[PDB]
Amino acid sequence: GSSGSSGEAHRVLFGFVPETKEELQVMPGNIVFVLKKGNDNWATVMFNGQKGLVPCNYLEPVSGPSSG
Repeated sequence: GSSGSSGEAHRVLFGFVPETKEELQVMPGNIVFVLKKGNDNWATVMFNGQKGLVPCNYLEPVSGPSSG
């Protein structure tokens, strides 16, 4: 258990390959906490205390049991 862990968990889906200094290089099927969502096809996430941009189109919402 480490610091952070704040945001909406989303499961990355195969498709785009975010390989750059800005975009956080994540793995397929990993959990990432989404901080915000812009209108430029680039959403901000967090992983191991690292921020990076990623495609929102290639992501899925991983909510929990507590809803509604």
